[PDB]
Amino acid sequence: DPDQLYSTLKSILQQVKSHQSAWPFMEPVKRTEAPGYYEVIRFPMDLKTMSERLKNRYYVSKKLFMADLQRVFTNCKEYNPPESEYYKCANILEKFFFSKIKEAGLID
Ligand SMILES: Cn1c(=O)ccc2ccccc21
Repeated sequence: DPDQLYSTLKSILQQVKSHQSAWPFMEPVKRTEAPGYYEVIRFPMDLKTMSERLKNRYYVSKKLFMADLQRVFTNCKEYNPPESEYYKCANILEKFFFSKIKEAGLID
């Protein structure tokens, strides 16, 4: 029951990471790569951090997992212009993400 959710989330998270539009979100944004990012974005999130949280048994509900992944997308859309490559990847990956949640039948 805790293990089933874990399996499902791990599978979903791994598929998101393997996706060709995930590259911007793989790791914490680097300061050398992004002007005053950490002054603008107060709740940073990335897929590496999500993998640890998953490993650390943080994701006890669907809701917590969704909030973190959704935050990856909303941070990107707050920081970046709408026709930036980064914004485009976020929306592509978000579509993919929601497809995978629905395929898994995942609910709270
Ligand atoms: C996700 N993201 C941003 O949202 C903004 C800058 C940036 C730079 C390098 C890598 C990822 C980045």
